[PDB]
Amino acid sequence: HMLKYVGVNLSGAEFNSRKKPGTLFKDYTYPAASDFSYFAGKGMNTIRLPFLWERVQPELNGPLDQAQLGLIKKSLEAAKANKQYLILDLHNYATYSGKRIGTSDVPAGALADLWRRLALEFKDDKAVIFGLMNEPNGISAPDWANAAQGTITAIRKTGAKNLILVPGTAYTGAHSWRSTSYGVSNAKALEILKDPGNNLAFEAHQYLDKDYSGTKPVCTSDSVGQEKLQGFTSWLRENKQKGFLGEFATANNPVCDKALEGMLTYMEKNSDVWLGWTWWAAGAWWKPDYPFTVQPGKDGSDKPQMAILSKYA
Ligand SMILES: OC[C@H]1O[C@@H](O[C@H]2[C@H](O)[C@@H](O)[C@H](O)O[C@@H]2CO)[C@H](O)[C@@H](O)[C@@H]1O
Ligand SMILES: OC[C@H]1O[C@@H](O[C@H]2[C@H](O)[C@@H](O)[C@H](O)O[C@@H]2CO)[C@H](O)[C@@H](O)[C@@H]1O
Repeated sequence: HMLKYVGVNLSGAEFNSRKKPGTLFKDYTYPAASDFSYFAGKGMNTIRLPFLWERVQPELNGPLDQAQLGLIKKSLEAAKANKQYLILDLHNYATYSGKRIGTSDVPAGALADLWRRLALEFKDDKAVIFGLMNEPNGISAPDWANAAQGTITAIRKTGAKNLILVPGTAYTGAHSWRSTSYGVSNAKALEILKDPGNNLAFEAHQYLDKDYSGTKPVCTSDSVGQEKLQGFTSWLRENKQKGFLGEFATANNPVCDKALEGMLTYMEKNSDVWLGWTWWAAGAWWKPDYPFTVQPGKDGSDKPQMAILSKYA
């Protein structure tokens, strides 16, 4: 890999998110240790690990759930054993129990408290990367930027020097990073962020279907991926920042495979600002027909997209 961090999302701990606490192995699962070694064997040195705020912190501003923390720590042991980095992805869409950050129910400070506590747990660990929030939306760019600043500040107050991945609002889409149609863009809002620890990257996501949701197994052209990354890439360069593609995916077809090669090549060519990427997704709980799975088969066989991902790892 020409990029520092390449790998996959191991999805499953965030499943059935309505269920709180939910029951391990019934409503959600953590990854098998064998998942980590499989992806390591393909050249991937980074795992993004979705998990739920509600499961790790059952009451806002309250203590962390020790069982949930233990599961995260067990995944960290597996990552370290396989010489991987682990992104702790608070996979929450700027909500807690269905209520948006910024409402009276969920003040921005509550997210800062969550991250204070996780930072205290993982500060002494070079393998751990802090993924502040999966796909904030339903909150303005300046309000989200304020929430993000509070969270960065809370992490740094603990002494933690770990890399922080900071998203924008609008589902942190790379394509829409500079859009001012509806008001202030992520680009403008996030210009004012300060990290006293100087170890930040901006997390964007990019899907290649008509509305960039990853709802359909279509890539709208064989070049749309790289095209949609350009504005964000320039913004990184303009601001002397780094970026991380926290989710992206393409379906198993010729146009999509061309688009995938194009976007991976594009990030390599622009590795001055792209720190890395994590494909969506692997994990043991996807159905056989899920168009973006790279979880190896029960037969041990590689999924179609893995042959391309492995080339860039
Ligand atoms: O229906 C299967 C499973 O889906 C889970 O949500 C998935 C969703 O299917 C996928 O489109 C999206 O990209 O990822 C999420 C997981 O983060 C859902 O959590 C489960 O309740 C459901 O059984
Ligand atoms: O990008 C993944 C994310 O997409 C969400 O859909 C958004 C889409 O990103 C955005 O470009 C479009 O304008 O609006 C839709 C929402 O209607 C999707 O809802 C998420 O589940 C998904 O993770």
